[PDB]
Amino acid sequence: MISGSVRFLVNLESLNGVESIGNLTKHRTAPVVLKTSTGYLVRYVPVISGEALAHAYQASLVDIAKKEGLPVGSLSSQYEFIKFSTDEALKIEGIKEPKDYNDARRFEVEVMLKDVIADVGGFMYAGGAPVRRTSRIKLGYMIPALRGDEIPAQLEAQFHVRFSNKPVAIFNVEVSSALYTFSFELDEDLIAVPSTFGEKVKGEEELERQKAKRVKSAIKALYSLLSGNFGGKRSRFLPSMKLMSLVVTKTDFPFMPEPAHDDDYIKTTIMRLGKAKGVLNGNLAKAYVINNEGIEVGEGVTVLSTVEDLVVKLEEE
Amino acid sequence: MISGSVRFLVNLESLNGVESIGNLTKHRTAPVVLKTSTGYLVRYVPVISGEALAHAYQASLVDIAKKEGLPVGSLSSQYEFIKFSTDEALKIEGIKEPKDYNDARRFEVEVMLKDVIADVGGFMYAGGAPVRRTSRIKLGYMIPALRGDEIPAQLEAQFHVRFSNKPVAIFNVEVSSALYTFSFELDEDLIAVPSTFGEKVKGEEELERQKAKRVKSAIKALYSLLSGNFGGKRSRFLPSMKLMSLVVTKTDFPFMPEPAHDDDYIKTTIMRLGKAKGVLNGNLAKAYVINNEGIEVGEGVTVLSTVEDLVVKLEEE
Amino acid sequence: MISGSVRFLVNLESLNGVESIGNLTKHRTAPVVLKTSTGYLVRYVPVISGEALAHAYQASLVDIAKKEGLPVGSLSSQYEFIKFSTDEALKIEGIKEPKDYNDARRFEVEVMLKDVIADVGGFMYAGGAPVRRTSRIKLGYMIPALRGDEIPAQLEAQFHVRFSNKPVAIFNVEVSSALYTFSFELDEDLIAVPSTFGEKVKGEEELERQKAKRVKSAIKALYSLLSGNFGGKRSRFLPSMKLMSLVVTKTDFPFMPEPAHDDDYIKTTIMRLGKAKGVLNGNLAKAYVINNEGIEVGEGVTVLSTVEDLVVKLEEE
RNA sequence: AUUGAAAGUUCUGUUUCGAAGAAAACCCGCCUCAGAUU
DNA sequence: CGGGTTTTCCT
Repeated sequence: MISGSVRFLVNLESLNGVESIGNLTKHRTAPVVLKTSTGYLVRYVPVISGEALAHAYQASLVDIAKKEGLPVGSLSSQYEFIKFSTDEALKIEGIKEPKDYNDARRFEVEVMLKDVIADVGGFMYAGGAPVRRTSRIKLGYMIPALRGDEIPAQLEAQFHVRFSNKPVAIFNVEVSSALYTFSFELDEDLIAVPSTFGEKVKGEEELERQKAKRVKSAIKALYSLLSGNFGGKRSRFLPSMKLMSLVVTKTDFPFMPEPAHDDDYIKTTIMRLGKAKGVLNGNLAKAYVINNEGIEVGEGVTVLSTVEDLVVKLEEE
Repeated sequence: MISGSVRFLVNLESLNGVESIGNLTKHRTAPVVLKTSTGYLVRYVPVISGEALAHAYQASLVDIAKKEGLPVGSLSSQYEFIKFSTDEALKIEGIKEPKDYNDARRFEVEVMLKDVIADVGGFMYAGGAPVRRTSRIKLGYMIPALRGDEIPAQLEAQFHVRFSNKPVAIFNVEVSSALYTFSFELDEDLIAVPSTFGEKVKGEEELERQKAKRVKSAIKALYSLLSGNFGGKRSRFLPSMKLMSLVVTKTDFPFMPEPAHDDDYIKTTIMRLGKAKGVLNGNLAKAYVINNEGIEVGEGVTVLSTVEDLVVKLEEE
Repeated sequence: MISGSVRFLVNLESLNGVESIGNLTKHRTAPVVLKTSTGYLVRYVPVISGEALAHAYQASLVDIAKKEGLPVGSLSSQYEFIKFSTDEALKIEGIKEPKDYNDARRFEVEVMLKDVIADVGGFMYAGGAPVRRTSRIKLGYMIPALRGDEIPAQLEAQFHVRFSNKPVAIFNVEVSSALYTFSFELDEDLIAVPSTFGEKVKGEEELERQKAKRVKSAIKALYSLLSGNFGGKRSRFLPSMKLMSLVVTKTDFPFMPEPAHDDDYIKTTIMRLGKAKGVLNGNLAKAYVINNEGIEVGEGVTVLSTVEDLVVKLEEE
């Protein structure tokens, strides 16, 4: 598994939208529970959903897969991740629906040999014999850091006009500025492995041949998420992003680093990693840290400089 | 016995679901009675059921048991905890049904020598001669703390879309933020001990040999629950969790610590533990405390740092 | 005598159940008559029966009696309180049935020297010469407080599923939250004393020797009820309990404190206790109060902190 | 002080044991607060 | 302006 926590600083941003009222376009907001010296309070803060990040990741994965020669589905070749949900998609791609429970494994292998996206990002088919496949990359909402007593975020509305020589043309757009945080998880030990229980079916040899390439592509795809190629309204509201802190852990057992809420979340996660490897009888535990804000790190930890170095190191091992 | 009270802080969460209405996925809610300065009131608040936690605990126990060589049932090798309820499971596993009341102990031992899950988590078989085994781990609903006059919890709905080039695609998801509390109990003095009354039956020597490993594995399995690996919808709604306060008590007599609703529940439970050991003629009483919010603790109390240290200490003693 | 009134606050609870309909398990409910400013009304409210409390008390008594060396019956050693009702129990234990009326005292003493449970909780034998022994501890149904115009209680239904890989598994459970109240009475002056009139029978000397230990054990057994170890479905629906108010009175004459329905029920019972001792020519009247909700108490009343102190004080006197 | 006067249908018992609403999905594609003044 | 929840279980 590869687990990570990342902290970003974003200014003058509008990357996720919600239903509009009047001539105003609104930014997504959510309630958060925060702890101050006086107790616990409830606040409303701008957020960014995780499905936009999932879409960006899967689009980059499609690009890399088509570049490197891996198979890509017909519908997903165009950036429409309906996958194989409805029967219309099955008809377009040309895959017979499963007949019974015993036939499920064949259908899963057939779908899994045509589109890498269905293999990595999971899918669901509903019918007489529904077939499920959980995603191999897990994301979450992007929240500003709940540090201290004051939330380091702000939201406002802005005024815009459309010029016309014959007036008979005014709209408002919400803009936010915050210090976002988020964490991610990716289990590369289950890529290119069937999930439905059953007997062996012809075609798994090709999967075993392509396993290494699929894992390499899946690990490569994370560069988009770690770089900042996500969100909408990028044509006229291009944001100003800057990485601040990053922790990545590679292990052989389940593990979850601390959220990027406290100023000291790198020392704690490394100590916890050592103790967890000791207690769970693991055999591999490595840590990589990127720091640009000069906070406490610890001892005996590899320190990197950019994200390309981290991607290369993750690929090599 | 091992009895514990734990306090968590969760933000932007959807971990337990219930039946859906329209295009809206709903979060579990329950009524709670709360005391304010003006009297008593009834409120509707999001909660998380205990059966999700039980499933997470049993899945982790399956993983550890397979890793350490302890026997695991065939159906329970797959993460499907029907245990030995119906006749189909008995036919699959290959165990003869009990004949009379006198044969109940043999059936319990045979079931108990094949699946550790049936041993630790209890089971039921209904028929001509019913057989019961109560669970050795007990859990409860996860509730936000009912401190003060305002409940520190909030629930809202969010708007999501599925993109398509040929419109002919909209759903809503309920998201919560709360300060959750829950308590648990695990009696390790009865693990690998038959429950049905009767005579001695061949095969108990193997259970006596495996008792130590079974107890060790059961104690290890709590790390998943104390870490935060439970609940659904984790692929796109990965939650942000953080521990705040934990009290764990090891005794030789029945005891129940205070619920984590009042800010002073560590001092009270320690005083009660001392007096209860005095009054019930016990011979062992230990307490461990993890504090990360700076609330009153007391004197002469072991203070830990993480949960791995607690797990190691519980294993060693 | 020892007479008490106790107020509890329970949330997300399912402790007593009744017949099931379909896939729904129901909670016991009863009608109550309540007085409001508009007159008198009838309502349906969840309750907890008294026999569950009696079972919990007797189980704790069995545990303590076995620990302290007092005799315990063969059938009651396993938690099955058939006592000595039917002839099969007599045959299993090995006690001859009474012959005539004059032999009743012999049978009562013989049964009373073998099981402390029969002595404290009473018993009944039906036959040619019926034998009765009234219980020495008296309990009642657990009702929520009937204060004001609104009953502080709520009941709802919850949805649960069982997972399976081959659909062919859905149930509902009723869950309640309320402010319960209950009162109890225990006359320790009749413990280890035969009740059937007759002549002296050999074996009463042993009862006189064991009277002190039997009284001590009977008083100690109240800790379970005052702590909260009762009810079913504790494996997955562990409740969140918290004491709020308790009044316990020790007297030499019959007396009954006020029910815990009004906010002022501690001052009233103390005034009534003083006047009743004045009028009935008593010689002992002590009161103990546990207060955690800041209601009116009075003057010249012993104030405790926990329940263990109360149990110790009851034992010492 | 009345077809009245005298009468406990009373004692003893858990509705218990076990079971993830779970898997898949961008609200997004275009728009100037602009012209005149010590 | 187009688009507004899909199955498989109900002791």
